[PDB]
Amino acid sequence: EIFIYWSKSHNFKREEQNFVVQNEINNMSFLTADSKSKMA
Amino acid sequence: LGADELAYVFNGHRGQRWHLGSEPFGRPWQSGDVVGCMIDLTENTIIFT
Repeated sequence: EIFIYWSKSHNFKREEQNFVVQNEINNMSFLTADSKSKMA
Repeated sequence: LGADELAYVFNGHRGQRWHLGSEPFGRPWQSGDVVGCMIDLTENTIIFT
């Protein structure tokens, strides 16, 4: 449901992008942390 | 295997992917670990689990 709202709403997506860029959120860290945390 | 263009492989002794040379990829296996090799010829991709 949340993803459907995201796809449907223009404002929701753009504010998500704005949040991410201003706050310097990596997101690739969150997704790939297991290998990174394990540091192999 | 993988030194040439004729193979796309994973080596879990070092955590490498081989095709026309070696590149780091994934993590080494332990004893008893199972590697699942998947090939999608509609998206033209190779996946290892």
